[PDB]
Amino acid sequence: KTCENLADTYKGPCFTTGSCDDHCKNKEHLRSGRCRDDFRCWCTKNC
Repeated sequence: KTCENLADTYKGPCFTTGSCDDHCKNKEHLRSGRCRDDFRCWCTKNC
């Protein structure tokens, strides 16, 4: 029951999920962040 959208202010590949995770929480103000195989960050959010 969670939604997951692209981190918009995240330009670049995910080299460390921790960084991406941090980004989705701080910058996107969401729940967490998970990196895709395509290296882009999809931020898991609550809905």
